Amino acid sequence: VSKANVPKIDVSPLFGDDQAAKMRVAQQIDAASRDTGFFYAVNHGINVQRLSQKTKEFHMSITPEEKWDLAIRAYNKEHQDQVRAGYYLSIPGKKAVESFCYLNPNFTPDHPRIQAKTPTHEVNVWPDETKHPGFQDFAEQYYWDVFGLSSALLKGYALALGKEENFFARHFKPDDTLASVVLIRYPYLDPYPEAAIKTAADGTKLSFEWHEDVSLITVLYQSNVQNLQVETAAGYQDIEADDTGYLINCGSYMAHLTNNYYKAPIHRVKWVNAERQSLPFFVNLGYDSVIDPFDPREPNGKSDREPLSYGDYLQNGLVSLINKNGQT
Ligand SMILES: CC1(C)S[C@@H]2[C@H](NC(=O)CCC[C@H](N)C(=O)O)C(=O)N2[C@H]1C(=O)O
Ligand SMILES: [Fe+3]
Repeated sequence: VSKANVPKIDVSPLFGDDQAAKMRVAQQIDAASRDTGFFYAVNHGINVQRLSQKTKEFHMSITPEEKWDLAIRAYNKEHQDQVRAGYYLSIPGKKAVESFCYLNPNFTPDHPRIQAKTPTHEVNVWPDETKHPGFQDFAEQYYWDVFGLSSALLKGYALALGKEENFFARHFKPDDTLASVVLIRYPYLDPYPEAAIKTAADGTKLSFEWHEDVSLITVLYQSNVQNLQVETAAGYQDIEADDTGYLINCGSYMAHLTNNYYKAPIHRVKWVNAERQSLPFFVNLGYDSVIDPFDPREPNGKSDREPLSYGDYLQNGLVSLINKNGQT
């Protein structure tokens, strides 16, 4: 098993006004997106140590009672409005992973998409403030911190594709973004149940089988335990861990709109018996967002691919990933 080339890219110019320096970042994004599909964003300005510490405190103090109270409908039939946001329970002896997903904090009963009951929009559910002091405040602020990083990364991606820097980011707005944060706990277990370990075709023991991300891009923090692998023509390659940076990759919406020029890399999760964290931010656009596809390989840039509304893409995509990879 070889090692994936995952370059560290200083993205700090994307927050500034030095346009040539932005173009040099964009070139690095282009190169990584055309190679393995992954890079590490460094000098991102987010306190990822606090993120890991607050997430750990939550994961390790939430009780079985609180997990039922917050559970998505896959685990609690009383919560039919919770398809996305809420707690995803572990099943001791069967399913090791557990997680907590939340959406746009601006999705409230006042929001017209909530009033209209549009699919993929939900009001976040939260534990008791007194039992989890500061957790909701931290989690909402983290959403906006990583939103700000993601907006800048989208400027880099736009420039990399020869577009104006707001080509993607203009569709990424606090008032309607369908972006999500997921706080995933992968536990240490002794004994680790074999029922929670899948075996790949090539013999590798996995926690999560191959998939493409349902996103425009994915902005991922992981603790310092190597686990991820990216598929290449020569087979799967290990992505080295870095708990100070963000692992960035394109999702299938980006592959669609670039005519596969920037592929959505196929990746999977090796089984590792180690307590660790996987904290993705899925950069999703608004429900009605449509980006006209193009092909940077053709002089005219023309693509035959149909424009796709993001909301319908996201609804279809999240159902599909459950069916193939299983309920997480
Ligand atoms: C490889 C990943 C980072 S991505 C992969 C997998 N992804 C998902 O389940 C999509 C979650 C979507 C979310 N509930 C929403 O409504 O927006 C997961 O979890 N996996 C992570 C993992 O196992 O670390
Ligand atoms: Fe993924």
